[PDB]
Amino acid sequence: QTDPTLEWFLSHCHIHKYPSKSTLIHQGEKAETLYYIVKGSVAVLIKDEEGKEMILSYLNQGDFIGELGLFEEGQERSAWVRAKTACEVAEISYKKFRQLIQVNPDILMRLSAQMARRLQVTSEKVGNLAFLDVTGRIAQTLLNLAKQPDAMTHPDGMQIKITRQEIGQIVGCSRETVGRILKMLEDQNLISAHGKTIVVY
Amino acid sequence: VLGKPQTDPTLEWFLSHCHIHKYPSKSTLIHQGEKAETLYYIVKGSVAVLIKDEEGKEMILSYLNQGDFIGELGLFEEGQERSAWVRAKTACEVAEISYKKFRQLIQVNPDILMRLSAQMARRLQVTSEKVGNLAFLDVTGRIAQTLLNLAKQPDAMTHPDGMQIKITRQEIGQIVGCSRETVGRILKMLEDQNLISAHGKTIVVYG
Ligand SMILES: Nc1ncnc2c1ncn2[C@@H]1O[C@@H]2COP(=O)(O)O[C@H]2[C@H]1O
Ligand SMILES: Nc1ncnc2c1ncn2[C@@H]1O[C@@H]2COP(=O)(O)O[C@H]2[C@H]1O
Ligand SMILES: Nc1ncnc2c1ncn2[C@@H]1O[C@@H]2COP(=O)(O)O[C@H]2[C@H]1O
Repeated sequence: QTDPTLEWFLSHCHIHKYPSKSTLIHQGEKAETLYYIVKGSVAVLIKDEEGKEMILSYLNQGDFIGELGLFEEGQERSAWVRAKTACEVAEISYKKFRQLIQVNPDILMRLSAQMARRLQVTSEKVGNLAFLDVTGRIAQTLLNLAKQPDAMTHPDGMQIKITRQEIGQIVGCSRETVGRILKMLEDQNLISAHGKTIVVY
Repeated sequence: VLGKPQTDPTLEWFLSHCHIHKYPSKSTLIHQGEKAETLYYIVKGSVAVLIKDEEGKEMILSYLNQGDFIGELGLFEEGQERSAWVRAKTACEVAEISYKKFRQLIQVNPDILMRLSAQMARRLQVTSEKVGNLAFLDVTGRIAQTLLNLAKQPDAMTHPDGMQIKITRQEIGQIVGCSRETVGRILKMLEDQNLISAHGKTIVVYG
């Protein structure tokens, strides 16, 4: 939930609300502010020259955002961050945050812990993209999804609400191809798809 | 008069609490899967951080050099395992310290944590870029883009037909995550398409 250290930090921040689908951070912007999700979830994405989008990660309540430019001035935001649901996010200037670190470094410890987890997760993603064919990547994804907090249940494993587009942004493939692969998987008796709902055996 | 610190005082302080050892090229410093309880710091040399598929095909997540911390990912939560193998690329001199001791140092001077965090931030930026490239390019494009980027490094040699780089098929394979044989077939194709010239471990990237 929360504690006095986190609340001490938050009392130094201004809270802003972001409707679902609104962009909090744009790639290329000058990085001078740190964010903290008090409520809601977001998606972190990068793009290709022709507009193809790839989702690097989903982040939720309790997660810091916009932290990558904190340790060196003059850096640009490394990706776009968009609200997945309605969000309430705390924000504070890098300058003010660095001053807080000196008062109580524990706040930096908490931020660093999340960066470490993100590097582990992103590195696993590199491996999947390099060693698994699109079919195996989709297979693996239909699992990592049952890990998210928004994940639900079902007698035969668990149910999730994911679209072809969302899957494609995660594995690096068109909606069309994702559709063909999903059909093969349920043909291989691995899953059961019903609209935007899927059953993971 | 007593002299000034040969190098950064905070770094020397940190290193005085570590134990340092020498590792010959090709030696494995960190094995993927081991329980993580210690932090490393490269005093001299360079290493390769790598992962492998079920059959042993290798991919380098990153090269790390003098001044870089290693084995830091298990520091913020106990019970974790090493996320990848770390193998010496050249002869290395590496410092090691327990997470327990490092945490005590952090309490004394938070600056040492700031320094480590700065590196984790940079690694996340670089690794995220790699994810994009792997998602947006097929095997041919990954190799073509890797050659182009190598041609843009300061160590790349100017050539009358473009830029000249020196790298083996094995190293290229390790960067893109494919076999030496695959690199061979694709380099031959790129050459037939008059995009590059290959002669041994010397490649000319046409401009
Ligand atoms: N290699 C890729 N090929 C096709 N689409 C990709 C790739 N990498 C990422 N994508 C994105 O994945 C998205 C999912 O569905 P769309 O076809 O609507 O649009 C897609 C692209 O923007
Ligand atoms: N691989 C990743 N995993 C999780 N979050 C990321 C990743 N890459 C970028 N981000 C977030 O995207 C944010 C947008 O701008 P910053 O680079 O300032 O800080 C970034 C990180 O918080
Ligand atoms: N993507 C990456 N970029 C740079 N270094 C990495 C990456 N992934 C893992 N490492 C290093 O590999 C080390 C081996 O074990 P740890 O997980 O303890 O700490 C790790 C990091 O120091």
